[PDB]
Amino acid sequence: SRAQTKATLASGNFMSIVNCLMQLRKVCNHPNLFEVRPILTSFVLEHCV
Amino acid sequence: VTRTAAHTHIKGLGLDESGVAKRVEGGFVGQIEAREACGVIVDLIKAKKMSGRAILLAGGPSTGKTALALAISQELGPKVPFCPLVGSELYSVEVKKTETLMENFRRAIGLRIKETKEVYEGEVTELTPEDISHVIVGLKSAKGTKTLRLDPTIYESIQREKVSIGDVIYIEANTGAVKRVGRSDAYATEFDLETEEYVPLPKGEVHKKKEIVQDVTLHDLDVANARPQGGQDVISMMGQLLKPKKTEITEKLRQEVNKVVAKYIDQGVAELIPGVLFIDEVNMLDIEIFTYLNKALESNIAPVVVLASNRGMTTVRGTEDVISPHGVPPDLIDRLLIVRTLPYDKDEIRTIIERRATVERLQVESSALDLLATMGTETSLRYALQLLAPCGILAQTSNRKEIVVNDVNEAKLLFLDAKRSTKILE
Amino acid sequence: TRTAAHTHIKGLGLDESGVAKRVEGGFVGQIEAREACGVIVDLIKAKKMSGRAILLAGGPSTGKTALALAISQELGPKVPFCPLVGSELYSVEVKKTETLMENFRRAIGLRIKETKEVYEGEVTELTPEDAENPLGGYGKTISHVIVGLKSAKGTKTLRLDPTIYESIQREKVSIGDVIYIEANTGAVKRVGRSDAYATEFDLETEEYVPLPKGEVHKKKEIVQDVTLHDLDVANARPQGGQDVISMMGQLLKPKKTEITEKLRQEVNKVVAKYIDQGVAELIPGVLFIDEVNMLDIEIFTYLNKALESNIAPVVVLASNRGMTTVRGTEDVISPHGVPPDLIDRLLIVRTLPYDKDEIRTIIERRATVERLQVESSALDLLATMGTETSLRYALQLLAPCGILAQTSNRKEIVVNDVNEAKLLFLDAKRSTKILE
Amino acid sequence: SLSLIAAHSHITGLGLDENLQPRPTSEGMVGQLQARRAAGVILKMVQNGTIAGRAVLVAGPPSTGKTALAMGVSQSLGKDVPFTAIAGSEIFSLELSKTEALTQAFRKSIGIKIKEETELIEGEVVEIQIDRSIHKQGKLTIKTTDMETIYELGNKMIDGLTKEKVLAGDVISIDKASGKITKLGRSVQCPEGELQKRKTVVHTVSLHEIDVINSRTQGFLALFTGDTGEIRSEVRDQINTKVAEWKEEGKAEIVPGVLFIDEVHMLDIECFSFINRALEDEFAPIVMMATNRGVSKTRGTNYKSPHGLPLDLLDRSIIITTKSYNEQEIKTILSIRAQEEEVELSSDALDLLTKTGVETSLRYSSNLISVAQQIAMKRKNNTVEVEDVKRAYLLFLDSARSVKYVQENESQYIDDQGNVQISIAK
Amino acid sequence: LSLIAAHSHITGLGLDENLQPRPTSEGMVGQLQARRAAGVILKMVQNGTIAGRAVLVAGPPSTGKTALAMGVSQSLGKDVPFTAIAGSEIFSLELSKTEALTQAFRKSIGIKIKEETELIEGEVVEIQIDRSITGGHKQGKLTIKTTDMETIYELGNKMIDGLTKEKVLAGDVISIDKASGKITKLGRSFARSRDYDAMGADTRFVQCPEGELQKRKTVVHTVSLHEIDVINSRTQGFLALFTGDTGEIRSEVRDQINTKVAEWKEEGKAEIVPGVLFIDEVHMLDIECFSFINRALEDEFAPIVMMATNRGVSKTRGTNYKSPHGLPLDLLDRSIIITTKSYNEQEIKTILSIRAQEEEVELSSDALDLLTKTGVETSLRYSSNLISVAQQIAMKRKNNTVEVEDVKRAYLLFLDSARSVKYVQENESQYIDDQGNVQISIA
Ligand SMILES: Nc1ncnc2c1ncn2[C@@H]1O[C@H](COP(=O)(O)OP(=O)(O)O)[C@@H](O)[C@H]1O
Ligand SMILES: Nc1ncnc2c1ncn2[C@@H]1O[C@H](COP(=O)(O)OP(=O)(O)O)[C@@H](O)[C@H]1O
Ligand SMILES: Nc1ncnc2c1ncn2[C@@H]1O[C@H](COP(=O)(O)OP(=O)(O)O)[C@@H](O)[C@H]1O
Ligand SMILES: Nc1ncnc2c1ncn2[C@@H]1O[C@H](COP(=O)(O)OP(=O)(O)O)[C@@H](O)[C@H]1O
Ligand SMILES: [Mg+2]
Ligand SMILES: [Mg+2]
Ligand SMILES: [Mg+2]
Ligand SMILES: [Mg+2]
Repeated sequence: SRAQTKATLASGNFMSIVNCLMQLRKVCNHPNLFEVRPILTSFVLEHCV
Repeated sequence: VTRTAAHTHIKGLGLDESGVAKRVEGGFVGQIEAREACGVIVDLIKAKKMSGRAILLAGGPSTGKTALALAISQELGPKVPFCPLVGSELYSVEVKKTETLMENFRRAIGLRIKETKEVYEGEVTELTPEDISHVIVGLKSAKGTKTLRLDPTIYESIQREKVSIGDVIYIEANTGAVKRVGRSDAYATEFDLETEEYVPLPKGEVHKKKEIVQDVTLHDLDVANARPQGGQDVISMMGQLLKPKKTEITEKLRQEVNKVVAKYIDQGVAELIPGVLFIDEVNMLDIEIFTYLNKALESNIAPVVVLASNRGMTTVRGTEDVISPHGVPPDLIDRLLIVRTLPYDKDEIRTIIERRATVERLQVESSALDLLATMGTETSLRYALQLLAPCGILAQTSNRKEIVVNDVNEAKLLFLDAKRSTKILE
Repeated sequence: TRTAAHTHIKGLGLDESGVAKRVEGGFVGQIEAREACGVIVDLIKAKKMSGRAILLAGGPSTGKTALALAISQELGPKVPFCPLVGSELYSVEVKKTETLMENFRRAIGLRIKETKEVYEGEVTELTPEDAENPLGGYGKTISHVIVGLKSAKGTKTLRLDPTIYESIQREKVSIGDVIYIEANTGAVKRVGRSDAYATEFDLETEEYVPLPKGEVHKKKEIVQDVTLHDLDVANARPQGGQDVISMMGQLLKPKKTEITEKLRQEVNKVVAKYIDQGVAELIPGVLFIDEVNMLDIEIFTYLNKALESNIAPVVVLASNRGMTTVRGTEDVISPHGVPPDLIDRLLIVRTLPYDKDEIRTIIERRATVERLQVESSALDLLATMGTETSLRYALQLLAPCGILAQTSNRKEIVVNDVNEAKLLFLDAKRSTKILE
Repeated sequence: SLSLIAAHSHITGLGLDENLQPRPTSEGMVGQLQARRAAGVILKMVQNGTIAGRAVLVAGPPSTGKTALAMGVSQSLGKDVPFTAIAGSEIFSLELSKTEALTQAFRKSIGIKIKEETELIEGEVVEIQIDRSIHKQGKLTIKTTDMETIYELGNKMIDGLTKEKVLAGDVISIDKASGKITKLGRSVQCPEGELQKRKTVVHTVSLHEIDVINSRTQGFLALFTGDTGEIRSEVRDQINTKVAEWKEEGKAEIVPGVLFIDEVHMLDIECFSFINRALEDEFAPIVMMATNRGVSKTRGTNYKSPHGLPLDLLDRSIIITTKSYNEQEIKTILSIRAQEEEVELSSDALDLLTKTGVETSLRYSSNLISVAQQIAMKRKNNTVEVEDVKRAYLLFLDSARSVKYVQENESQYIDDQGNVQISIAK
Repeated sequence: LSLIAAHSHITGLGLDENLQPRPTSEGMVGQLQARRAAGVILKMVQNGTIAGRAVLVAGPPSTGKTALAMGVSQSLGKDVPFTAIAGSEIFSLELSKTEALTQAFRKSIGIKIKEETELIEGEVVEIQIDRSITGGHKQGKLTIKTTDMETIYELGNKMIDGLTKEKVLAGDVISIDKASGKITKLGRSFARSRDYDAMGADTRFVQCPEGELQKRKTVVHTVSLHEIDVINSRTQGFLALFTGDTGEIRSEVRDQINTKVAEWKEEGKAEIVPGVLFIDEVHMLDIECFSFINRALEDEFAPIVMMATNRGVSKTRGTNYKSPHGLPLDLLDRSIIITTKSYNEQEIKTILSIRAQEEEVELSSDALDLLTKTGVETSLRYSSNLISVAQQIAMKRKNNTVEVEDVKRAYLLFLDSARSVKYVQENESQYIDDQGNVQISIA
């Protein structure tokens, strides 16, 4: 979805596409490579009312 | 593989860009005018401009009110909050009906915020107390090492978490939570037989910072500002086990929460996502609930509540002499827009049965499907709908895949309708 | 100042012989009712009888609440007076019987006096001493402490118990702090820092307080009025204790609970003992129950039983309806909505309606107390309006007339202002007609 | 206070002149000349404050602006003065007695202003020396627009600044009396004068708030949570006598306000009995009451009543009656509503909407405006044309047409006896 | 722990491979159409695909509908939740009726999570524990043997603490769990060297374990959805799992739990095993309950609900009009009704023989005929109750068989409904009437 990715694809810089492919493969192989699953926790309000 | 329910086949309204509805799209058959009205309402909701708008889906039983509601929920998407209800849910025992209604109102209004999470994660190397006194703890990560000074609450958490030196720990700065993720891998051979769980040394730097987006509702903020909800301190335990039941949130707390949300929007850190509140069996609501619902509709911050009703010229619950079009007093009726939903003819019933069979992965012979459709026309559509699963079970018992007429006749002879049971009683 | 409905009522307006003047104390008319109220006020001031009950019976807008508040004013601020309305008895935390018992006891005041000796001043010295022999005590073996206090009239060196020293340590008192020691209990309070040392540091968070006036050791006799219900609450929900359990209980809401008869019995015993010694005196007050018609049958029966107690205020009741079925009962038509057995225990004080002249005088007084000037012709128009629809309508219509007159920058209300006010605000009969 | 668009957002005032004569269309309010005049008289009475315990009833047909009038009164009264608008269905609670709730409602509308003079230093910041015992030696310097000078701290100030861990080059506010320290961002902003200023802060509270504050150990939480409980009457008596003493002293002023019960037809006879007495006492606010039903049986009673209220209360109240709007007033109110909702209607569309609102209801056309705007948006049109209004009429129904549809097909709906004809055949 | 109850004689539905009900098997008698419908519903439940169907069991009293439900539950077996509740349980004081119904529905959805655990299992050769006096350091090592291998392990602090708590002794056979850390003493290997106490309390020797000393085993965790809801509702909810008083759990928790369970199922982490909820005397339920039931069936995580009712046309509670089965037509249109017929004489006679077999009561042929005739005349339940009383009378007579005279005596001593009604009608003056009048004196 990321527009910059689309732009990169449009560029046709063979290196850039190779890198994109590498990132895709990384994402498929195990998500931790692309982004560690964030450890979910409550939202914190700055100060009570 | 998958489970099937009453509305598993309902995927959307199937309306084009211009707003006109095709005869068969999104799993719906007929009811074009109501679908067009619902699309207009969807546009009204998506505008995120008006508040407190209410409409009434008026029609007979088995006509497509809940189907329309769930289709609206699907079409809007998972981002927006759509809350279905029966009026029976409002009749709580812990708090008054007004409190439940107002809570459901603010629960249907969504808030999306951006928050930065500060994360520390390390294996432990020193434990020194600043002397209830601050503690000094050393931490290392694959990229390096760091020593931290933690507040006494964090010290109590670490003490009560049975952290040793050489343990790997996770500290979330926003909440002050300490979690023991396990024992470092470097000590795997320290013993032969112990209850330790060994985890590898965390990768990267000790301190990490990431920006997440989390979705909250106004009710979630109200609960957060009302009672303690988490924490690893005994103080938190006592604070949250005290006053356990729900309380009547005051108008002042709601006003302050609204002011805070306005400040967040003005700062740009938050965005508002108005949603929908659906109430079914609205006739169950007493006159008091309708009377207060009159007030909530005039409120400046309210979702687009939709009402479904299926009773005509029935008396209003609680009252004894108020004859109303749908059990709704005239005061609330003027606040509503009535969307009429019409019964189904034979062809649409047949098409619906065909699509239901296709969705539940059943194979029906044309003559058997015609018989099922004509018997649904004779008695009721839902009767034909619930008979499909017993028919499929019967077909399997005959080592046969496709449904034949014999299975339908046997199913009719085995299971009876309400009218047949009433005749049997007589 | 705000002008309530019964602000103009300043007193009962009676003579020394009991005769009531035609117009005194804000009252107009009601001669017999005022005389009966005077007799009742004398009975209350006598302070001898318990459980006597009277009923102020009359129609709406006759002066039942006016008479009740006049009685309260005449009795003075030294006599208890608990106003009430019938609907407040229906609690959701405890039975209505318990709430009636609680309110019923509130109107029995007790005046208890206690002499207290306090040491107060600014600390000049604090020299803790140990025992003359190490074998004398245990552990720290801390003996008396010597404290020097300064007041406007001089200084005094005190010798204190080690417990008082422990209290000093708890209160975190340093040299120069103004302190306050009660010899009655041994309680030490830290008032603050002396104003003499206000400018010792140019930025510091300290509550600087002046040097105490008078002597360092001043003995004062303290007199307070406490209700029996206050003692009951103190026993039921004591504020003592500094434990975590105590704090957790403190955070809890103070829900009313059914205080047992045993606690009242013990309170009565201790109060009798202290009154016997002469230290304290009992003051039976007055309990006012407005709109007695709204009470349930159970509340009426408990009122029947309450009047048989040894300690009981004079309950005064107001009812504005006749021959009305009692709430909570299907068939019992009763004289004033009060069960016949309770009526047999009551004394009915009949109040009579007013004529045009009384209405005219009342309107005059109400306009006077409202800081409004009214023309004689407009006042006659208002009196005719009140006798045509209701007096209370005119008495409330005085204010819009005054506002309209002010908007025209006129010192007094004119007949045209009264007509315009009539046009703006309708009455019950006119509203019913216009709705038909 | 950021919020979406409601049905009353346009009302910015009551539209009175100096002579209390209302103009035809000002501050959002159209027509209702006598009703607005009476509302203005009430407003001036409230502002004067010399009259207490007056009840005003708003009367006449439903949907005739009784709530709109009360809102106009609230807005014209402005801030710094209490105005409590509570529905009659909020009185009945399972945790608070009805009498206790009514008492709290009356007291919430009486405000008390108490002035507190605090000594606070506001300054831009310069370097701070804290030293160990030689109990503690420390110096701080503060810069303002025309001074830069050193303060020498004491024990507690040093402790507070260590707890706050104030940095340099930023902005800090310290109170001399309270000792609270408020952090501020870096110097956009700058100190504007003397280092130590003497400015009073005014606190607006109600009698109920004072009662709750003194009610418990930490009772101020109950002002938000709502679990106050039935407060002892002696506590209220103490609050009353102390407030009287303060007013005599001149250290606090009272701001009487307005209490609004929007749906008086839901309180029972006990509530009316208490209300009768609550008005008489001092510190009683002015109560605004609105009712739409002509003659009905009062809740808690078995007999009818001239307005749904007992005659004892009717004797104590002054009634303001509202005429139904005419076609011109309807037209201009619809014009204001369309302008508020950012909808560009055509002249013929405006006339059609006017006639539609006159025929059925003003609220119905008001809700149809947004539906028409969304319908036009599907056609990518800016101006709303006649065909959009006709389609909005056709797709969304009013009360009468829905009643006709139900009446002609009462067999397919559930009746009062619980009978329905589900079968499409026969 | 069980006793002979009213449905203790039925062990299933007793159906063939083609869902054809056997004339009598697994305890159930006759009722062939209803048992076939129950078998179809059974196959639907075991399939696990159809969600939220409602089925109503209708017909006269004593016509086995509750027996039909018990047979359905027995056919379901273990590992499939079955929650049998009555209409009287719903009307509570601490929970809203819809809250109580929600808790009931969520009790009917089961989640099974399978886990693999590594288990050590051994005979103890020797154990050593060196703990310092006035010091916290403790050192220990364990020797543990199997029939084919022996190994030594050096013990950590927590393992030492656990083994010390368990008081392991070398003549024990014990398993060690490396994850949980709990020590269970399986048995004894030999005697305690004949110390002068605990002389012969270890006679029950156990065989040495065989195989790999550290072996992997699987553990299955069966938990209902309602338990998960209570666990995640609040911090004190785990105590509420046993104490009750869960409160009115917030709906947002339920929505988040539904989403999380859906993700768990799609991920293969957890297996969802929906079951059957049975409601008795549903007519007791309020119209507010039936309104909630209409929507509740539509949910995708809903079980299959079966409802027993017999009152026929009657005034629905909360309304002033009679409804076809005591239920509103809103629920009646969406529910499939299975009916039950009165029993023939032979069905009753075989039911009586089955009950006597279950109660271990030997009835003579003539006694069996007399009991059957009595049951046909008045009621099946009356004869069922008479069986045990006749057995007790026979035991009092010191006879090993129940004869006709015992049944006659039981009939004479204990009455039926009709006989009591007749005796009341004849002697109305001796009982308190609805107008509160009765004659206590005899003169
Ligand atoms: N127009 C339709 N097309 C396809 N399926 C339908 C349609 N109307 C109803 N159904 C199916 O039959 C059921 C009954 O519809 P429902 O919305 O419950 O009727 P109502 O809410 O008016 O009682 C739905 O749950 C859905 O599964
Ligand atoms: N004797 C009197 N003299 C002067 N004013 C009176 C007298 N009696 C009543 N009033 C005035 O008229 C009002 C009517 O009396 P009140 O007690 O309010 O009637 P109700 O019987 O309805 O309680 C009083 O509030 C008071 O302001
Ligand atoms: N005089 C008026 N000028 C402008 N808008 C009005 C006027 N009177 C009523 N309205 C609007 O019409 C609608 C109905 O008024 P409302 O106060 O709710 O009626 P009621 O109180 O009689 O039920 C509201 O949207 C209100 O803002
Ligand atoms: N078809 C049957 N086969 C075996 N036992 C039956 C059958 N029908 C009823 N019973 C037994 O008879 C008794 C009464 O049946 P029950 O289920 O209580 O009827 P109902 O459900 O109408 O109250 C029970 O002990 C039941 O097990
Ligand atoms: Mg429906
Ligand atoms: Mg009165
Ligand atoms: Mg209104
Ligand atoms: Mg049964």
